[PDB]
Order: sequence, then C-alpha cells, then structure tokens
Amino acid sequence: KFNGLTVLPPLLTDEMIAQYTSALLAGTITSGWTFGAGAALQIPFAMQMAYRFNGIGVTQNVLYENQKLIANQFNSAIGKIQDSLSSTASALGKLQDVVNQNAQALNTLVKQLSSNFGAISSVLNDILSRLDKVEAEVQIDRLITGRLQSLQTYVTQQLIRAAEIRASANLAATKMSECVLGQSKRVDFCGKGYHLMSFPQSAPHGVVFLHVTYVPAQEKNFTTAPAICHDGKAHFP
Amino acid sequence: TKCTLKSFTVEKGIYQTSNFRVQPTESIVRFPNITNLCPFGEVFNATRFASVYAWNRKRISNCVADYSVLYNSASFSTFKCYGVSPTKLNDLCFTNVYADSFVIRGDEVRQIAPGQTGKIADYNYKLPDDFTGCVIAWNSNNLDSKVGGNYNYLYRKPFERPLQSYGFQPTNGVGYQPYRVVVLSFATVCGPKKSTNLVKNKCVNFNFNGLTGTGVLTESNKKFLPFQQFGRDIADTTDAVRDPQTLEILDITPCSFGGVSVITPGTNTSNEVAVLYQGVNCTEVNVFQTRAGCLIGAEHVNNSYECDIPIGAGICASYQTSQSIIAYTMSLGAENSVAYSNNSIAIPTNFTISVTTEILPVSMTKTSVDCTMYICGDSTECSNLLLQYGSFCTQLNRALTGIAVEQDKNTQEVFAQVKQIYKTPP
Amino acid sequence: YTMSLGAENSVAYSNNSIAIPTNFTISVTTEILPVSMTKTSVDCTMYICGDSTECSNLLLQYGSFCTQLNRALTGIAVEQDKNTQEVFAQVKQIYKTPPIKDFGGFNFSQILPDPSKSKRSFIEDLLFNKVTNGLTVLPPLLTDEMIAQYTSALLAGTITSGWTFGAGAALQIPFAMQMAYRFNGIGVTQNVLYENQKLIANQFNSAIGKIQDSLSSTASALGKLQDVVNQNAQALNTLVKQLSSNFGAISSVLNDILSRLDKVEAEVQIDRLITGRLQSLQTYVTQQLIRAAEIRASANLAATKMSECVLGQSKRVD
Amino acid sequence: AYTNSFTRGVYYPDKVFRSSVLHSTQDLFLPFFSNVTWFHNPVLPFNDGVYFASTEKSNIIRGWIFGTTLDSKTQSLLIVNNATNVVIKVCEFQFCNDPFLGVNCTFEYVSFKNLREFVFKNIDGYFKIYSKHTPINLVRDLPQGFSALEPLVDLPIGINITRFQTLLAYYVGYLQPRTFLLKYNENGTITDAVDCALDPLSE
Ligand SMILES: *[C@@H]1O[C@H](CO)[C@@H](O[C@@H]2O[C@H](CO)[C@@H](O)[C@H](O)[C@H]2NC(C)=O)[C@H](O)[C@H]1NC(C)=O
Ligand SMILES: *[C@@H]1O[C@H](CO)[C@@H](O[C@@H]2O[C@H](CO)[C@@H](O)[C@H](O)[C@H]2NC(C)=O)[C@H](O)[C@H]1NC(C)=O
Ligand SMILES: *[C@@H]1O[C@H](CO)[C@@H](O)[C@H](O)[C@H]1NC(C)=O
Ligand SMILES: *[C@@H]1O[C@H](CO)[C@@H](O)[C@H](O)[C@H]1NC(C)=O
Ligand SMILES: *[C@@H]1O[C@H](CO)[C@@H](O)[C@H](O)[C@H]1NC(C)=O
Ligand SMILES: *[C@@H]1O[C@H](CO)[C@@H](O)[C@H](O)[C@H]1NC(C)=O
Ligand SMILES: *[C@@H]1O[C@H](CO)[C@@H](O)[C@H](O)[C@H]1NC(C)=O
Ligand SMILES: *[C@@H]1O[C@H](CO)[C@@H](O)[C@H](O)[C@H]1NC(C)=O
Ligand SMILES: *[C@@H]1O[C@H](CO)[C@@H](O)[C@H](O)[C@H]1NC(C)=O
Ligand SMILES: *[C@@H]1O[C@H](CO)[C@@H](O)[C@H](O)[C@H]1NC(C)=O
Ligand SMILES: *[C@@H]1O[C@H](CO)[C@@H](O)[C@H](O)[C@H]1NC(C)=O
Ligand SMILES: *[C@@H]1O[C@H](CO)[C@@H](O)[C@H](O)[C@H]1NC(C)=O
Ligand SMILES: *[C@@H]1O[C@H](CO)[C@@H](O)[C@H](O)[C@H]1NC(C)=O
Repeated sequence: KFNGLTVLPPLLTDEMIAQYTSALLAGTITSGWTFGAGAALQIPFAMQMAYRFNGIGVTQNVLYENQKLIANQFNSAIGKIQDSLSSTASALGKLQDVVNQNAQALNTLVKQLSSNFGAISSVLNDILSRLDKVEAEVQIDRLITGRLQSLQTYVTQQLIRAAEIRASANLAATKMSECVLGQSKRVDFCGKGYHLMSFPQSAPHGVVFLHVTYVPAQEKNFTTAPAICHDGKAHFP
Repeated sequence: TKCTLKSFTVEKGIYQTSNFRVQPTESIVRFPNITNLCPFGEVFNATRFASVYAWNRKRISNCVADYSVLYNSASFSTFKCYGVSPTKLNDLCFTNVYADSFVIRGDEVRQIAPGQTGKIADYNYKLPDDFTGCVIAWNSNNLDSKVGGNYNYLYRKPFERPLQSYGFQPTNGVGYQPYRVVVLSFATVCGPKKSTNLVKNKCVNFNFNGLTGTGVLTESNKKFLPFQQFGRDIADTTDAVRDPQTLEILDITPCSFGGVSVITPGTNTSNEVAVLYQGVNCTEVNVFQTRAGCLIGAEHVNNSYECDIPIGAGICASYQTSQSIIAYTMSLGAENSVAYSNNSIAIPTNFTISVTTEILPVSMTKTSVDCTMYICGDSTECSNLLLQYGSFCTQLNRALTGIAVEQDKNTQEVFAQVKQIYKTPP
Repeated sequence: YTMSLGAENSVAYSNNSIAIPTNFTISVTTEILPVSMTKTSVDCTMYICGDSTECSNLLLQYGSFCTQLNRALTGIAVEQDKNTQEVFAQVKQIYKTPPIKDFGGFNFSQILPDPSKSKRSFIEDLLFNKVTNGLTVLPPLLTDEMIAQYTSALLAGTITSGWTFGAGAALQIPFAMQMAYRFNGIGVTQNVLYENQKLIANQFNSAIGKIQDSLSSTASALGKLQDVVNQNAQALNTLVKQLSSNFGAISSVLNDILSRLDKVEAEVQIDRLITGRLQSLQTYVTQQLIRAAEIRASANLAATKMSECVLGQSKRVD
Repeated sequence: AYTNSFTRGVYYPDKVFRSSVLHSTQDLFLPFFSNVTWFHNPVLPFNDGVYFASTEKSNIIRGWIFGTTLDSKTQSLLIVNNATNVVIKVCEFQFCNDPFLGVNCTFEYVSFKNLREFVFKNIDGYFKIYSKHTPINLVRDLPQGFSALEPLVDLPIGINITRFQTLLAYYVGYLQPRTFLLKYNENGTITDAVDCALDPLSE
C-alpha cells in the first residue's frame, strides 16, 4: 500500500475552495456580472434579475409584476436540489468515477508487485537470500523489467487521464467565466432553457454549477401574420 | 461476476466476465494418397545374399520407411537399433539411408547389424558402431545354405570385404545354422503419416500437409491454381485449404467465440441475471438472438422504454414487471407531430424558473511514485541493476510530477477567477 | 515555387469612406466531424496464446496485464456510445413534420427523411455511400436507423419551431417568421426578408442542390470520416500482422516451438513471443486511448455545435 | 550480346492463394528493365538463380545441364525434353564439354509460334523450376507484357549448382534479392507487379 506510492495534498484546501465559491457567489448575488468586468458594483437583486430577463428578450416588467412568483419558484427549485442530492449519491457519478479510477489504477499497480514476471519469486528478498549474485541478477532482471513495464503502463494511463481531466477543467473554467461571471447566450451551454445565472458550489475533486434558467411553461396557439397593411403601407413589429 | 469484480456486491450494469469459445470436437489429419513406400521385401526376402565377411548394400532413401509393420511382419525373427528407438520405425526419417545386408552361420550372420558382436562385424558384415538407424535378422535355410555348410556364406571395413566359408547348412547345429540380416543405416526416407475422414461444419482441430489450426471447415467456390495448397486473408490468416486427397477447396473460419457478459440489476435488489454471448449465433451456445449476439435468461418485450442497461444494436435490458429481466428495443423518446402551419404560432403565457445541477471534475488525486523504491524494496543489489536501464526512473517521476503540479493549476483556473474575496451583507 | 499566401488586396480605407452591401447571398457550407470509433474488444489470452495451455499458463506470471488491457478497451468502447449520445440525443421528443411543405417557398425535401430510402434523407444516403482472431468488434448502442430518427427530430424541431424546442416545448412558428427572427439575430432588419422572400428561397433551394453535387463529385470533401475508418483498420491490421513476428524465438508458429524443443527450451523461447505480443498489444491499446481522446475532443465540439448551431443561433464569428 | 527484360520474369513466390489483393514479398526475382544476355552454345554461371526464355515451335533447344564441372567429378542435373516426355537424371555424367544434336546417380524423374519462359533457383538443398508458355507476335526480343511463371518441379536434390549450359533464339537473365508488390486478381492469379527498388515511384 505504501511501497514508494505517495499521495500529495492539493495546494488549495477544501476550506480555501469554499472561500472562493463564497466569493464568486457573493459577487454574483450583490453585483451581477460587474465584478467579472472590473470593480464589483452593487445593484438591488430584483434589478439584477430585471437586467437578466432583458438579456433573454423578456421585458423587465415581466419580472417586476411577477417577483413573488419568481422568488417562490426559485426558492422551491433550490429546495428540490437538496432533495435530489439527498435521495441518491448516483447524481455525483462524474466525480466518484474519477476517485474510483485512481483507486483501481493504484490497486492494480500494487497488485502487480506480487506478479512473478517469470522470476522464481516476486518477493525480492527470497531471490537475494536464496541465490549467489551471478544467479540472482538473472532473476532480478526479470522482476525489474516486469515492474518497470508495469510502472510505465501506469504512468501512461495517468498522463492520458490527466489530459481528459484538463479538458474537463478547461470546460469548467470556461463555464465559470461565462456562466457565473456573465450570462452566456450559448443555447444549452448553461443547462436547458434560456440562461439567467449560475451559482458555483465546491465538491471533492470538482465543481458543481446550479444553473438557473427561464423555461417557458403554459402556451397558447394564435393566428399570426408577418406584417399588417394600413394605408397601403406595410407595418412590421 | 463477483469474482471478476473481486466483490461480494455488484451494482446494476453489464459486465464482461469471460470469453466463450466453441471447443474442437475432434482432430482431423489430411495428407496425400500414400505412395513410394520402401522396398523392404527386396532387403529381407532377397533372391541372393553376400557373406557376413563381404556384406552388400542397397538404397533406403527418398522412399517411405513403413518399418514398424516390417519389424512385426514375417521378414524378420529379430531386430535391434544403433541410434534410435525400435518403436520409432512407424514415423522415423533420414535425409539419406541404405540397407547393408549379409548371410552366414548364425554366430557370424548376427554380424549383419550396426556395431554387432564378433570381429567379422567391424571387419565386414556390420554398419559402423557409431551409425544411426536399425537392423533385422531371420533364419536363412530357405536359400542361404548348403548340406556341408555353404561356401557362399563366410566370415572374417563396415559394409565391406583373411576370411573363410560359413557353417550355414540345413543339418547344422544352433551356432552353425543358416541366418541372414540387414542394417537399414541412416529428409527423404520418412515413415508414413496417417489421415482421418474430412469432417465438415463441426468445429474441428485440423492438420493439412503440415499446417495446423482449429476452425469450421466448409465447401467453397474459391478457384485455387493447381499447385496452390493454402488460401490467405488480407492479414496472414489462413482462410481456405485444398484437401490433399480430394483436390476441391474448403474454407476455414475460426470456431465461434466472444465475451460472456452478464446483465444484472444490483445484487442489492435481485440475484436474477441474464447472459449475453457477444456476436455468437444462439445455435452455438428465454433465449433471444439480438443483433449484438445470443442473449439467455431475459424475456423479449414488445414495449419500449429508456435504455436502463445497454446491450447493443438498439437492445437494452432491465429488471421489471412479480418481476424478471426483460430485453427490449430502446425508446428514443415519445414522438410528437408539431402543429405547424403557414399562419399558426404558439406563444408561452407563463414560465418556470428551473434550477439544473451540472457537475464537472477538476483534479485527479495528486500522486507520486518513488520508482526506485517501487521497483527495488530497499535492496542496493537491485538498485545497482536498475541503473543499467538509465534515465527511466527519473523520467517517470518527472512525468508524474508534471501531472501533480497541473492539478493545482486546474483548481486555480476554475476557482481563482475572482481577484478579491467578496463577502455578503449580513 | 515559393507559395503565395493569397491574393493581395489594399482596402480602400479613408476617414470618411464606408462600404455597405446592397445585396446578399445565402450560402450553405458543409462541416463534418467524427463522433465515434469502431467499438473494439480483445481477448488478450486468445491473442497472445493460440489456445496453447503451456503459453496460457506462462501468461499468468505477468499478472494484471490481460485484465487492465480488457478494462482500458472497455472504457473506450463505452465512451463511443456516450459520444454518440451527447451529439444526437439533445432533444426530449421525436418531433416530426406535417405532411404538407408550406415552408414559405424553402425546400428541405433533400435533407428530411424519405420513408422509401432504411429511413434516411437523400443527403444522408450520399454520405452513407461515400464512406467505405481474439480481436472482436462490438456494435454501437444506437444503430444507423436510430441516429436517423434523432437527426430527423432535431431537423423537424428546427424547421417547425425555431430554437424554441431547445429551450422548452416546441412552439410552432411559420418558417418565413422564423427567418425574420434569424435575420434580426444578425442585425439585418426583418423587412429585408419579406421584401426578398422568393429570392432568399431560390438561393437556399439552389445551395442545398449544390451540396449533393459537391458530395457526389469528390470523396475528398468527406475525408475526416473515411480517415477515422482507415486508421482503425490500419491499427487492427498492424496488430494482426504482429502475430507473425518472431521476437527472437525460433518461429512465431507457437506449436512449432512446442512440437520441436524440450520443455525448458520451449518455455524460454515462448516467453519471447509472450513478451513481444504483449508489448504489441500494450502499444495498440495506447494508440487507441490517444485516438479515442482525439475523437472525444471532436465529439464534444460536435455536441457543442449541435447545442449552439442547430438548437440556436450562435453569434460566435466563424 | 544483350536485350532487355522489361516487365517479364515474375513467378509465383509460394504455394498460396491470395485474391483481389496486393501482397508484398521478398525473394530472388529478375529485376525489371534489367539487361539480359542473348544467344542462338556457351557454358554460363548460375549466379543466385536464372531466368531463361526462348522463342519456340519445334524443340530446337533439347534441354539443359546444371552442375559445377558438368563433367565426371560431381553430380549434375541432365534435363531433357523429348517429344511426349520430360526426363531428368542426376549423375556425374562422362559426356562431352558440350553435348549436341543436329536436325553421383542418386536420382532420376519422368514427366516462332510461342515464347517459352523459365526460372531456376537452388535454395536450402531444393531445386525449383517455374515456367510459362505464351503465343507471340514478336520473336526479335522479349515483348513488353506480363505473365507470372508458375512452378513445375520442387526437389531436395542437395547438390550445389553453380554453373549450367543449354542443350541444342534465347535470352538469359539473373535473379537478385528484391522486394516486390504483387497484384493478385479475383481469380487468384498474379496479374501485375512492382519492384520497390526500380525508381522512387516504385518505392
Ligand atoms: C441581388 O442578387 C441576386 C442574385 O443573388 C439578383 O437576382 C438575379 O437577378 C437577375 C436579373 O438582374 C436574374 O436574371 C436572376 O435570375 C436572379 N437570380 C436569382 C437567384 O433569382 C438580384 O436581382 C439582386 N438584387 C438587387 C436589388 O441588386
Ligand atoms: C423540392 O426540390 C426537389 C429537388 O431538390 C424537387 O424534386 C424534383 O421535382 C421535379 C418536379 O416534380 C421532378 O421532375 C424531379 O424528379 C424531382 N427530383 C427528386 C429528387 O425528387 C421537388 O419537386 C421540390 N418540392 C417542392 C415542394 O418545391
Ligand atoms: C394548437 O392547435 C392544434 C389544432 O389546431 C392542437 O392540435 C394543439 O394541441 C394546440 N396546442 C395548444 C398548446 O393548445
Ligand atoms: C485417392 O484415392 C481415392 C480412392 O482410394 C480416390 O477417390 C481419390 O481421387 C484419390 N486422390 C488422389 C489425389 O489421387
Ligand atoms: C439495499 O438493501 C438493503 C437491505 O439489504 C435496503 O435497506 C436498502 O434500501 C437497499 N438500497 C438500495 C439503493 O436499493
Ligand atoms: C445464425 O443466426 C440467424 C439469425 O441471426 C439464423 O437465421 C441462422 O439460422 C443462424 N445460423 C445457424 C447455422 O444456426
Ligand atoms: C409481440 O407482439 C406481436 C403482435 O404485435 C405478437 O405476435 C408477438 O407474439 C409478440 N412477441 C412475443 C415475444 O410474444
Ligand atoms: C403561472 O404558473 C404558476 C405556477 O408555476 C401559477 O401559480 C400561476 O398562477 C401561473 N400564472 C398564470 C397567469 O398562468
Ligand atoms: C544496359 O541498359 C542500358 C539502359 O538501361 C543500355 O543503354 C545498355 O546498353 C545496356 N548494357 C548492356 C551490356 O546490355
Ligand atoms: C525420352 O528419353 C528416355 C531416355 O532418356 C526414353 O526412355 C523415352 O522413351 C523417351 N521418350 C520419348 C517420347 O522419346
Ligand atoms: C558413381 O560412383 C561410382 C563409385 O561409387 C562410380 O563407379 C560411377 O562411375 C559414378 N557415376 C558416374 C556417372 O561416373
Ligand atoms: C554444398 O556446399 C556446402 C557449403 O555451402 C557444403 O557444406 C556441402 O558439403 C556441399 N555439398 C556437396 C554435395 O557438395
Ligand atoms: C475468372 O474466371 C472466370 C472463369 O472461371 C472468368 O469468366 C472470369 O472472367 C475471370 N475473372 C477475372 C477477373 O479474371
């Protein structure tokens, strides 16, 4: 378990990440996107949402005339996230998978110490206690070659996995810059619906975004026209 | 599955556990219609024989030595070998060989064998004492004798010509009695190989003309040129053969094989499971021939649902209604005819604010392996050998150090996007 | 010759001169992206050892390799379905068009399905024509006849309901009114559409026609997909050809070690073939992991183009 | 005197069927566009192996001798074609330095209108014959066209052939170790070839 394998701590502790997710969130609540652009500028939270609705082509008065409904929907929806996360761990599959793959890689790297690779024993001290150096070196070359090939394989796996996790980190960094610090217009980049804002929350080895999105609900059919004739001239909306 | 995963609990999924492989039902052998067997009748039943003091010889090469049958047959009463097992005469061979031969009174006639007893053997009658191959002998009274001892029989180089006439006579005593022998001294001479019937359509182990394999053999339309014996796939693999006895061409195909995979709900729910034999036809192995292979232990269903456990080729499985494993063509989603026309629009009259979780990994566990301590358990004798492999340990530890530093950078690039620690009002 | 980078053009700039387009061309430009490899699995015991028990026993001394090589290829194989899922399964319902084709004079008939075709569009049928052991191949989870229902659904949503089926329920809207939104989305005022609607339809219908001719005239436009097939075939053929290599053993025909030598000599010789074949397999698996990481980068790009570029209207220039 | 081999002197390398496929092989082959000797006879070196070809209609060339001395000291392949028979024998023959006609002994065997073409090589104690017959519209030189020669005889003769002679126009070329790419058609015949060493396009 400890045969030259070691785990180093992160530079940032989880308590430091929790301060950064607090800072990002407190900026996002008190000051909208402005703390992303430069100095944080305070703005009342209803007026921030009024800008964010206007950012999806919904007129500001559609917020203010519905503010208690919108607050009740938002507060209720946050409550449903706690229930969803409480109900099953299987929601965090993307994080638990990254922990499990590393544990399987190290357990495979450790179990490979027990393999003979065609030597008389995989316990190196057997060879050294049982054989003269001229004989022992022919056996130990097999264990060295086998163990070295196993270690090169483990490092090759970890390089490829580290590139996959870098692509995920660059995606998360892009998500935070646009989707928390701004209001990304990029359809379905910030969850389903028209994007409003998102709140980051820290997680072991990762990040969780709560994307908040306007989704249209009840709807009606109408007869429609591209334009209307008045005094022979055509009017457009 | 529990053993494959090294666990007593198995979560819902599909797991590969083993490889299924149709077994060879028997071994076929094919070689051409047998020909050019060695003329051992011309050795042992010869019309005349030289003296043991003057042993003759004849060719025993480029012809197939069926000598195991000849050694048990009436051509010899006794046999021996100078450099081989006597039972090997069914299949033994040399690049060249010859049958040295002679007859005499039995004490001298015994010299007609490789390195045989009495000085007349090394002086004339025998093959050399170091010579490879075997010899045989029998009573010579049918021709190699005369009433007072035959003067054509005699005793004293090996297989060559100081000498006198032998006692070989029909009235002779046990040491004087007429005897004759030959030494078949030592690819071309080879003993005959057997062959089987050519069983088609079964999975069979096989030999043709000294190539071998395991596969299914079937009649084919492929037009080999007459000297061609074997057919090849694009990448080295044998795909057809000529039968050496019946010059038609048969295909080869590998005996059917594939991953045994276990469909299961969680063991924290049920011990019922279903097995997918990937790729195989159900004829080879409550049974359902999917496009992914034969499935066993699952019920085919005409409904369709979201894909719970995937199989392949549009098939999925789940544990459902009192309940059992079902397999079904997956539903892509409920269909919907959109109410389009040149003048109809739908407009929403109300909204829902959704909140949707999204989750992304950012760091691996920062890990470092001291490659010298991993490869060598503190042994200096091991470390001194590891130096012969040069830079590899330094290189591997450098590569893992690059990964380890990058996890801090990933965490920095995600979270350190804000220059100040903002705090809320109370 | 020393190549030229392009035609030289001095822009006629001055502090009071502007150029404004009096007209436009609608254009249709193809873009092609790989999304999945051929899902592949290898029985390393059958690959390394040709059903020989002596070889199969020797291989046990190497421990975990045949397990972790199966696991590595299985991880890649599952990821191919995940890529295909995230590209195509972006829509909650299989939308379908009405029987009528009152799309304001636009003509999608070449890109919509034909039920007489597997149910695919005519342009999808061009594309399906222009692309062409111990080792095994596994089928994709979604068949070509399933993917064609998702491309039909995404397309029928896009035609009938604008981007709205990406944001929520598919709200129907007439196609000449959807294009007025698309024009306002590029800052061209919507009356430019209506005052040019027949011209815009003619340019669009003509441009769709030219895609068929472009795809029919040369395979070189479709090279990315053909190359992904070529690379996997070339990798598997290399892995098969390596079975014939001797690696310093007396012959790569495994039975012609066993039938020829004494057991100690045969085991020392077979350990070469095991080492060589196992190193050849580790090489192939490493190639497939790196190739699969490239295809995953292409699939995440394609999935993003599906979300922004089909389901929406991206302002991301080029 | 000399002429040129052009496209000729390919032969089936092994007893194997391959079809609708391109295959790479390395062997003693007649190099493409190599110069070849010309004759209407002398005694010649075998080199690594021989390409031999003669315009024929009446068996004017009676056969060949292959060996080292071609006289008494060591075994030699007398090869003769005599009407209904092909006949071979292996003696250290006591015949003249060049046996002719007008208008040890360890083995023996029995089996212009045209060009007759042949290849001979002696490897690992085995002697090989490959051959082809074709009708023709040219008899002054080997025509630029393609037809792979196919095996007739394959025997473990064990003799070290280094020299040969014709028995009595014809041409002599010599094989060299080269890599060739062979076009096997749908019917399992070789139908075209490339020698990788001929030019950079061939590489
Ligand atoms: C804008 O450009 C279009 C072509 O893109 C012009 O349409 C063509 O006009 C000519 C006559 O000038 C017709 O013969 C062609 O058949 C038209 N082409 C198509 C595809 O319809 C159009 O006239 C231009 N409009 C303006 C205002 O300049
Ligand atoms: C849409 O365009 C297609 C061609 O892109 C038109 O199909 C052709 O129509 C003519 C007249 O009916 C036929 O002669 C051709 O054989 C058709 N070709 C094919 C491939 O079907 C189609 O008519 C157009 N439809 C609409 C509604 O405009
Ligand atoms: C719109 O009208 C059509 C019939 O014209 C009907 O099928 C559809 O369900 C209606 N949709 C709504 C939201 O009322
Ligand atoms: C082999 O012998 C059988 C009869 O015993 C005959 O039918 C078959 O054609 C022969 N094959 C050859 C290649 O001579
Ligand atoms: C697992 O099984 C236990 C009983 O053995 C049960 O209490 C528990 O709810 C089960 N969990 C799930 C997720 O099914
Ligand atoms: C192979 O499977 C198909 C169905 O996939 C079946 O029709 C066929 O009969 C099977 N072949 C054999 C030899 O059983
Ligand atoms: C599926 O439904 C059809 C009728 O639509 C029926 O004939 C068939 O028997 C059903 N399948 C099974 C496995 O029973
Ligand atoms: C809008 O939806 C909410 C529930 O989400 C409902 O309480 C409210 O009455 C609805 N308002 C209208 C005008 O339909
Ligand atoms: C050899 O070939 C060249 C052309 O490649 C030709 O010019 C030359 O005359 C030939 N020489 C002989 C000796 O045949
Ligand atoms: C060919 O020559 C051999 C002797 O070398 C002779 O036995 C045979 O009869 C001849 N055949 C013909 C057809 O002349
Ligand atoms: C073959 O060798 C024998 C002596 O072993 C000799 O008598 C005979 O003349 C040789 N053959 C020829 C063709 O000379
Ligand atoms: C043939 O040549 C080899 C060396 O190349 C030699 O060992 C062998 O004895 C020779 N055989 C004869 C029959 O001359
Ligand atoms: C293959 O052989 C058949 C006759 O067996 C002939 O009809 C056909 O034309 C040949 N095809 C090729 C490509 O040589």
